[PDB]
This record gives sequence, structure tokens and C-alpha cells, in this order.
Amino acid sequence: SLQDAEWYREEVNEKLRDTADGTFLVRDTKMHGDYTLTLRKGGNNKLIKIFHGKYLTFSSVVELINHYRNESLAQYNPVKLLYPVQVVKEDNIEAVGKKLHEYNTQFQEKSREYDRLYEEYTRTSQEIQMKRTAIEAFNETIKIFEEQCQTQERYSKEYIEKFKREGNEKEIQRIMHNYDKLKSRISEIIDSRRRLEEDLKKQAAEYREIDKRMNSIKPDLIQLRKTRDQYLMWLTQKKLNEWL
Amino acid sequence: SYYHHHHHHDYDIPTTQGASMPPRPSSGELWGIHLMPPRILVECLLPNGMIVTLECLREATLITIKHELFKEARKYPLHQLLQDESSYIFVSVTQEAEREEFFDETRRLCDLRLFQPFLKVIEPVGNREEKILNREIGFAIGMPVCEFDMVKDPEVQDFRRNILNVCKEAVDLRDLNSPHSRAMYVYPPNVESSPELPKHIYNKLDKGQIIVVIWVIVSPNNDKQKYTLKINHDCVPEQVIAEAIRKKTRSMLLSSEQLKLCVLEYQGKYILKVCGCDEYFLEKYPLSQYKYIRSCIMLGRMPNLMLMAKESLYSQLPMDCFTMPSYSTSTKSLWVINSALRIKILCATYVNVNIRDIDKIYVRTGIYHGGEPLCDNVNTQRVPCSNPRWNEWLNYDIYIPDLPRAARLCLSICSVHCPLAWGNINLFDYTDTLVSGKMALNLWPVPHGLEDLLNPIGVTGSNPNKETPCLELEFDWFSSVVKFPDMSVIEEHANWSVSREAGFSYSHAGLSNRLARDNELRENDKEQLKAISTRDPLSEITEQEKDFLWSHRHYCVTIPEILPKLLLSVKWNSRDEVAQMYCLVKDWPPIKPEQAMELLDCNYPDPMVRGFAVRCLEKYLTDDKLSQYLIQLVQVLKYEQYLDNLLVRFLLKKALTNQRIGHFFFWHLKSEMHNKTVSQRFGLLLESYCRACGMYLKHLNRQVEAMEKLINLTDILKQEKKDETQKVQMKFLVEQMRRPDFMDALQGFLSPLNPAHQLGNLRLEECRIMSSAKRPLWLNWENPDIMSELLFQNNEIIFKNGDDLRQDMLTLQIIRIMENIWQNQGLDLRMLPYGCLSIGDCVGLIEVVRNSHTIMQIQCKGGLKGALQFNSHTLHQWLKDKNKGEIYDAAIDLFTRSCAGYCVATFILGIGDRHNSNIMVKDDGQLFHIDFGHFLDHKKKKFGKRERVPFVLTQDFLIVISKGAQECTKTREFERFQEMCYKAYLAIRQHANLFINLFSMMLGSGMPELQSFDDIAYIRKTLALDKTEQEALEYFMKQMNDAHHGGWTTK
Ligand SMILES: COc1ccccc1C(=O)O
Repeated sequence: SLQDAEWYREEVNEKLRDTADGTFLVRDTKMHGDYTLTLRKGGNNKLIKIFHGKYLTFSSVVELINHYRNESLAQYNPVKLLYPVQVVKEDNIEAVGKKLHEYNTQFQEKSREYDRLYEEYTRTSQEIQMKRTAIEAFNETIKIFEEQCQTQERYSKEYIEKFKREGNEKEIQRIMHNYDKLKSRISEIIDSRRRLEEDLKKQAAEYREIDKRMNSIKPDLIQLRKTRDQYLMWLTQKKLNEWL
Repeated sequence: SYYHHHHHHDYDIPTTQGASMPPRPSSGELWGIHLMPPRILVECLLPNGMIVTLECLREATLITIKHELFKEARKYPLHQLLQDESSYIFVSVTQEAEREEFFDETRRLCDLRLFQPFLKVIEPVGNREEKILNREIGFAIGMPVCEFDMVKDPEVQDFRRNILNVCKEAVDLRDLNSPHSRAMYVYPPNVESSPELPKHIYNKLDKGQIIVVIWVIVSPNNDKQKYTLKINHDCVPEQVIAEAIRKKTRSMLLSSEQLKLCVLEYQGKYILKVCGCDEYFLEKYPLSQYKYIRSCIMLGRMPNLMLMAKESLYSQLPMDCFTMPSYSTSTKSLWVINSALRIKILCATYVNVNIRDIDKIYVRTGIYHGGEPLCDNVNTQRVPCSNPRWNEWLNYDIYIPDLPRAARLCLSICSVHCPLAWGNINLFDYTDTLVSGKMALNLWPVPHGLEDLLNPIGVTGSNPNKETPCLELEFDWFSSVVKFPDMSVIEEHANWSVSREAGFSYSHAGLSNRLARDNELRENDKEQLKAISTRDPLSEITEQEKDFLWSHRHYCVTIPEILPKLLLSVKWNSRDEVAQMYCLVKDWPPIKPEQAMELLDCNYPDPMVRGFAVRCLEKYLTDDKLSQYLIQLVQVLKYEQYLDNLLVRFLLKKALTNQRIGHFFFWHLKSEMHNKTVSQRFGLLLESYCRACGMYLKHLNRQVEAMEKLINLTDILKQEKKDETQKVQMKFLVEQMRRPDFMDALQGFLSPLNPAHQLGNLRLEECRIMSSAKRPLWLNWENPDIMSELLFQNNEIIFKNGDDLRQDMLTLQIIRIMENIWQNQGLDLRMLPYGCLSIGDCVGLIEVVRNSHTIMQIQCKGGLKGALQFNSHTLHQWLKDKNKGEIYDAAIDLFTRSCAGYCVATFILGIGDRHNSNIMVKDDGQLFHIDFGHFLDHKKKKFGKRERVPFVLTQDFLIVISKGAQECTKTREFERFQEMCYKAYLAIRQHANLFINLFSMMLGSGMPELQSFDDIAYIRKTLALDKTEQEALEYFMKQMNDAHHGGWTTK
């Protein structure tokens, strides 16, 4: 009873990892204390010393905890002990051990999927922003060319109206050629930006889609992991590593 | 019958990275193309609006391009509407997306980072040309400085203007007793912190005497001359400088008295160089204290210094010339406010979830301080998934006055139990102002090995990435801008709470934190406090022990070292308590830096605490010990609440005072500039450093320019030129390296691994791509020192685009520390913490160690022609073949000394399993590991109490340890070795606090192997800190015994 006791340091914190508010268990230098009530409260473990006939008037380790399962801890010092924490009930030893290999291959496949997708996600994050920067650079490039076809018109159409007879079409045609190149280049540039933006959306769509499936994988990755740990908890009540 | 004829229907071999090289990508010389074509067309926009398109060579200078553009524009219209070419400067949009004026017209068309191949011509606007060499700073930083000038945030702008306080103060210290003080900045003495010599070093010294060699140069220069002295180890450079000049200028024409007079005139015109690199001996230290000397003594080497004229030194050091940049109401005390905290959530917008898979989603919240000051709460599971919105006010059971200064709201969107996104806000701003109003917070995704719901340790502030879950919200507004109290005010409330406690009465039920003992505490108490004091940082403290500490908080001032423990015992939700702590910490005894760095990790977020910790460093931490731990101090910056703080002002100043620190401070910040959790912070910091470091900027710019070329080079090799023969690749490599732009950019600069070594003129004959699939480059350079010949004529280091160096970087740093711990305690295990440096996202540099081979090479060379089985002895045979005579015995000592240390370091750190292709042996017999992999046992996240032995000593090693015996496990040679391992294992165990703390400080970086404190907890089990040291040894013996199956059970 005191040895079995249901609930009775690093691996304590791992057993506490991701349980809700209230959850607990009891631990064991002997020249320090005797036992230790570890109690999880809102994502932070809270360690309480047990000093040992009296464990003051409570005559056992099992005595003092049953009292505080019903009740809060506030009256001793300024939350309860609410959570004192399947396997296909396989009384098999060997066949619980192959499930441990198989859930591990499921888990370890599943982790690859989650690990792959995080790269895809993050490369995609980068590649997107690279595009966004490129779009700004395009837009800036465009502005200097817009500014150019402006710039020419002023100094171009001063040298249309001064003189006119001198040069005439031997002047203005070869000035008008230069200008025709200038704007149909801008034409290409603007199309080059558009064509980038469409790709951004298709990228950003896939960006959303990666995350969408990441998030779906996650919750089952935890339960696959959680069942695996309870399976390997049931066995242990050096043989393991080949399955795993 | 193999597969029970089961078909996998989906599997297709039509291209299914399993079938190296994981990061990428990073565009190069032009938008979307790594290397611009060798001849290319460039559209030259003119002042007259004409577009002449020149064909130019890739490698052509803007001087060349302009010079030809103003020829070829004559043949176009409107030529008389252009000024002389000299009245113009080129300009274009870059890949950073910024219009950059091109002043340095010596630059080549490839090296401009150009986006579109085009160039507008203008007359140089903004006549102040020199200050538009922020280009230099923005190149060094790798983001343009104008990207800051257009940031709104006041803090950012406040940081830039106020941090100049620190710059100006540093530059003052530099030109104080110039030129010497300048020379001291640039070429600081490279010295151990201790002048005391370890007993094993002294014994090599012929009762405290070294043979040295001073070299000199006369006329024309060429001829040099040795002057081999035999001086006392603990004499200074000035004394040594004299003894050389004496012997140089003794003569048959000079009386003894005439020498004395010719020495005095000559003596102080000279300083000691090291032959072959830019180390100097610029101040009064025992020669033995300089690092170069102490290495020469350990290696059986005779120091080779050079007498260098102070004026030929102060010739090279140019002026720093620092210039200031162009960037040159009453309130309501928090304690007035009488309400509990409540925070209004509003609408998440961009939440990407399968409504099939996921039921319903909510927002978890909580207030934090590292750990939390109240019950964590959520909101209800509303408008689940399909456009999520909750308009709730969450109510937190803490009064607004009991918020601690350093408090921060943590939040996260969750599923039904599973986290989607996260983000944390500081509850006060950088101006002490309690946050009130509406806030827009864009969120961060949960990382790899993060299962938890909320992420307190993660970075404060919003994501700057727009297209992410933008969860907006609102803060309670108390008609006035609410501020945190003055110190004067908190002192008063402390002294009140003090005297209030003196009149409290007799019994208290849960007196617990009330003493009742008075000024007289019991002797068993004062013993249980030093018992606690000693416990490491990860032995979590019980609520009894916390209140026990918190009661005797005043006797805790007798045991300064208790402070880290004490602080985690304060209740930060009781301003009564917190105010009192602020007064102990005000005048707490400063402590050793090794203990005080604990206080700049995530679990000590308070400003006053962190101040105390910096005050510690300011006093005790030497420039030596700073650069030992600079990685950790730069990492720790991420946990600071605001841009402007004391830790940043300390490090920025050290950086600007000592250029060896500066050098690495640049590179570690610049290393992390890709990572947007820090790009702003570090960018701002790097701007400041760069603006004030003077001429080193220009040096850094060459290093940067060199690394950029190498990154591009390997980016091309790892795409397109994959699936080509090494043969074909190597043609491409050398072809490329020959082009002038590479020759310029790769030839004359300083090693980033150690800017002491210069790099000049790469020998392309010895440059090559190694065999690995990550395509690492093996680069070689002439040592251009005058005395190359005396140190190394060839300098060579490996550049590896593709692998995240920063795990390596840290383990090697840890090894380096274990060595110094061991050695400076007098016990000579010889580890070889080879140089490593990360300079980017999985980009870095690894120091080559000449004359060393992987055990596998040994065995492939020594193994017989008829490929049958490799011999255990070949290692030993290969080793004997090198070391013959009295030399042989000494090589085994070294192998056995190194092998002993690496055995222990490896085991404790839990580094990746060791085998023939990652262990190395040098011609002189020293053993050392490489390619460490995942440190604190990171394959353990699969299954894992594996308390592994990674260095498992096969026969091979054992033979060699016991000269050449049979059944080696039983020699006294091996008894010796075992005792090295036992006295090593313990010596580290005594400094376990440090190692924990060093690992604690690195949790900042997004290393997967260091996500949170139980990662670090592996190092507890393996050092066995919960046990007694007698047990620990037995644990280690046991642990070592089972990996080898016999050997380890006597004492
Ligand atoms: C408040 O609890 C802690 C204190 C230090 C390190 C880790 C933890 C934890 O959350 O378990």
C-alpha cells in the first residue's frame, strides 16, 4: 500500500510536463528531508517537503495526501491536489513490446513529417519575403524609369521647338526611337513585377497550406507520443532499445 | 514471401533530399542569378533622359564604365546637355531594394549587388559625401542604415541617439595617451588572467628559465639576426628588449659603461612582436603570462619574437576620427491604482486550421516573470475555427500595484490540447509606463521540440512578419499614463514594511517567512543555508526552503553566493516583498562573475537584479574572461526587456575598448542577423559598434566581402553544379577564383577565426573542394608576415556553407573551458579545441590542424593489400613510425593525456557517438575528436535514462595506452590513465554550476538541443550532482565499466 500507493527528479518534471493545473505525485540526500510532494500549478511545478513518527500529527505518507486531495493547500501557507497521476490490457510482455516498436515507427515517421514541413514552412517564409523585397526593388526600379521618360520629354521637347528645320526628322526620329525603347522597356518591367506578385500569392497560399497541415499533425503527434510512454511505463513494472 | 506479396501502391520512384546540404537560398550578383554572365548589357540612364545600353564585362569598374559611357553617349542625341563626366556619380536600385549612390567608382559591376543591370547618372546630391559612407556600415551590417531612419518606434530612435553616450566615452579612452593607447586598442596584449604558473609548466622551465630568440632587421631590410637569450620566465618585455639590445651592441670598441649609455637611448624605441602574426607584447606582464609564451613552453618550442620600432608600428595605425551621426507631462504612480488587472482580447484574423481535424480554439493567457505571478487563465472556446473572435475581458487575480517592473503578459492561441501561435508583451514600456489602450500583436509559430501551451521564455514584442496570426487586444485605461514608482518611493515602502514586521506578534501560523528568532538565529539554520548556497542552479528549491530563505534574507547577506537562490524565493506578486528585495540588492556584496552570469539568464528578468550582475562584471570580469564567455553574453542580450539597458552599454563599451573582443562581438551579432527575433536589436547595436570602431570597420568590410563571395561560390556548387564530377566542379572553382573580382575580394584580409593571422594571396594550387556533399571549401593563403617562415608560411581554413556550426562552436568552447579548469588546477590533459566560427545561417569556418588524421585514414594506410581485416595495432604501428627513441615514450603520455580528457569531456557533454571517422590523431601523438553533432544527447528525444558513453575505447586505443602489451586492461600504464579520468571527472564536478549556467545562457539561441532547462538537466545526471562525490566516482566507474565490459573497479 505505502510502496504501491498509486502516485508514489528530471523524469518527475517530464511526468509533470503538459498536465493541467492541480496534478501531482510524491518523491523520495537522506540528510536533507525524506519525501517530496511535487505539485503542478499552471505550467510551473511546486515542490513541498515531507518531514518524518509524524509525517505535525499525520501518521503516514499515505495519510497526509488523502487529506489534501479533497482540500486546498492555502491554510498551511498563503489549488488542490486534484489529479493523482488502456495499452490493450495485453498481459503479454512480448506483444506490448512490438507495439512499442510500431508506435515508435509511427511516432518517428510522424516526427519526420513534422520536421520536414517546418523547413518547407520556413523556406517558404523566407522565399516570400525575398519576393516582397524584390517587389519593392522592382517598384523602385520602375520609378527611376518613369522619372526618365519624364526627364527626356522636358529636354526633348525644348529641342523639338528650337530650330525645327535644322535636323528635323533626322533629329526627332532618332530622338523618338530612344523614347519608344524607353516606354516598352517599362512595359516589360511592369509585367515582370505583376508576374512576381501572382507567384507570391501562390507561394503564400502554399505557406498557409503547410501550416494548416502542421497544425493537424501536431495533436496526434502528442497522443502517439503519450500512448507510447504509457505503453513503456506498463512494461517497466536493457531489453528495450532494438524495438526503439 | 519476403513481403507477403503486399503492394505499396503509392510509392513511385519517379523522383519519389535523402537520396546532405539543408539551408538555402540566397541570391547573388544580380536578381535571381548567382553569377552574372561574363559580358552583359547595362542600361545607362542619362541626365538628358537618353538610354544607351553598353555591353560591359561582369568584372569592369565604374571608372571604366563611365569613361566609356561618356564616349558612347556622344553618338546619341543631346550630347551638349551633359556636363563633363567628372560632374557625375552612378546610382541604381540594389537587391536590398534601396537606391544606392555609387561613390567608390573603383567598384566592379558584379560587386554592386544590383537587382536589374542598370545605372542612372546624376550629379552628387547631398554634397556631404563622407557621411553617405554609412554604406560602409550598412555593408558591414548587411542591411542599409536608412532602413532605421524610417522606423517609427520611439525606443528604436531613442536607442540610437542615447547609445552614442557609450561610443563617445570609449573613443575618449582610446586617444588618451595616444599613440600607445591606440596601439593598445588594436593590438591588446593576449595574456592569461593568471600570472601564477601551473606546476607542470614550471617543471619544463629549467628552474624558471626559458630560451627565447629575439630577431632584428637592419639594411636594406632583408637580413635578419637571431639573438638567443635565456631569460627568467617572469621578466617583462622591456627587460627582454634591453637584453637583446645589449647582446646586439656589446663590442670590442665599447666599454662596459659605453654600452649602458647606448642601451638606454635604444631601449624604449622598440616593442616585442611575435614572429609570423600580429600579436604584440605591449604592457608589463610576465612573459609567461602571454599566451604565445605559455604555448611555446607546452609544445617544446622556443619563442620567436621580433624587435619592432615603435615608429614603424605607429606608422600602420591610422586615426579613428569619430563623428557624431546626423541623428544628433506629469503621471500617476502604479501604486495609486486600485483594481485587479483585466485584459480585453478581440479578434484573431489569419488562423490556418483544418476544421475537420480540429474541434474548437481559444486564447490561453497568463502574466509572467520567468515563472508566473498568478493563475493561468483562458477564454471560452468561441467562434471556433470558422473566423475566430472572442470579445471578453480576462480578469487576473493580482492587484495592479503588485505587478513587478519586469512583468510580461504571455499569450497563445490553442486547439482541442495543442498550441497554434504565440506572442508576449511587456506590461510596462521602456519608459516605465504601464501599458494601456489597444495593441496589435502578430504571432510566432511554436518551434520544433516545444509541446507546451504558452512560451514565456520566448522573445518579447510582436512578430514583424505581417502575414501571420494578428491577435489584437485592449488594455485597461486609468484616465492617466500610469508609471512604475521611483526608487526613493520603493525605499520608503521597504523601510515601512521592515518596521511594520518588528511589531508583529508572538505566534504567526505560517510565520514561515517571519523569523521569530530575532537577531539570534540557531546554528542548525546557518548550516542549512550554506548547504543550500552550494546546490547547483537546477536543483529546484522547495516552498519550505524558499520561505526559509526569505525569512533569513538578512543573514543571507553574510553568504553572498546564496543570492540567485534567494531571488527565486521572493514572491514577485508581493510588492511588499519585492520592494524589500530591491533594498538588499541595492547594496549586496558583489560576487564572482561565474556566479553572476546566472543572474542574466531568463529566470532573473528584473532590472535591479540584472544591474547588480553587470556591476559584478564591471568590477571582476577581465577582458580575458569576457572573450572566453562572449558567446554567452551576446546570447543573454535577447532576454533583456528593452533595447537600451546596462548589459548592452557594458559590452558595447568593452567592444570599443579592446579590438579582439570587438572583432568577435561583431561576428556573433552579424552571425544572427538572419534571425528576425533579433535582427532589429542586433542591427541597431552593430550600427553603433561600426560607427565607433574606427578603422576596424574597413577591415571588417574586407572580411565580410570575402565571406559573401565564398557563400555565393558554394551556393552555385550546391545547385546546378551538383550532379557533375568533382573533376568538373574543381574546374569551375579554380576558373572562378582566378577572375579579378575574386582575386581582389579574397586575397588581402584578416582571418575571422583569428584576425591576428593575415591572409594574403591565396595559393589556388592547394585550394580545393573537399569530398563531403555539403561541398566545403579548403582554402589556403600565403602568410604575408615578414617572418612567415618562423610560424607558418601557409595559412589554411575550411569554409562550410551548409551546416549549422553553432553547436560545434559551443562544445569546443566548453572543452576549451574544461581544459583551462583542469590545467590551472595543475593536471595536464591536453584537449585541442580547434577553432570554429559561425558567420551566418549554417555558414562558418573551421581551423585546420596540420598533420592530423582520422583513425580510419591510419587504418586504410596501414592495412594490408589483400583487403581482409584491419589491424588493432596499425594505429600503434603508425604512431611508433612517427615517434622513435625517447620521443616514443613522450608521444604515448600525450595520447594518454588527451585520450583521458576527451574521454571525460565527451561522456559529461553526451556528444554524438565516437568512431573511426570522427576521432583524430596527430603525428606527435595527441588525440582529439571532431564533428561532435548533437551535444546533450539529442537522439534521446527518441525513446531515451540512457546515460551514454560516446567515447568507447576499442582495443586500438588500449594497446597504444599500454605501450604494446597483450591484455592491456591490466597494466600500470592503464591504472595511471584511469586515475587521470577519475581526477578529471571530479575536477569538472566541482565547477558544475558554471557548466549548467553556460548552457542556461544559450537557451536564447534557437538551437534545437537547447530548448529548455531539462535539456540542460542531462549534465546533472552525468556529473551525478544529486549524489555525494564518492558515489559520483562510483557512478562514473560503473558507467565506464559497462561500455567496455571490464576494467573499472578499484580505488
Ligand atoms: C518556476 O519553476 C521553474 C524555475 C526554474 C526553471 C524551471 C522552472 C519550471 O517551470 O519548472
